[PDB]
Amino acid sequence: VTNNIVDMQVQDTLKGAANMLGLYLEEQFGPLSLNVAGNLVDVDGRPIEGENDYIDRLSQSMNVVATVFAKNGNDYIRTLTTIKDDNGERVVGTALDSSGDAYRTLNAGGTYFGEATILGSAYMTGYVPLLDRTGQAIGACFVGVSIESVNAILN
Ligand code: NA
Repeated sequence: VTNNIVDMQVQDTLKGAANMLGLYLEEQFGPLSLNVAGNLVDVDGRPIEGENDYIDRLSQSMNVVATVFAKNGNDYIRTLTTIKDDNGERVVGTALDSSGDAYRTLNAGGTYFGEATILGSAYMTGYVPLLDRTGQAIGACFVGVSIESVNAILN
């Protein structure tokens, strides 16, 4: 019973947080676009990289990790993220695994909710397309909870 409750809580958290992230970006930046170099920019053409205040707040309040990807070609590059490597640096510049179903789902214009590996470890994830004012996909928003964190709750 409690295990199923925890699983449903994780899923509800991710559904809520994935849509909140899109709303947070709209509040922070307004509509986003890609510049010639393939970087996410606001209406003024100002790049968003390093402006992590809202995504950090979302991560803290919903207890998720979170990422905003830029779409370059069919690839998705982490632009804003709360995921960190062992040295404490945010994993900006890493890419979504091109062999995974989350990548295929996003390139097909869909959303992905399910388990996925990120940089070597397993997470429960939500990946949602990010669109510009014309409806064109310019990236993706992601929220996740590590399987390690889920197992810690269950124990
Ligand atoms: Na994979």
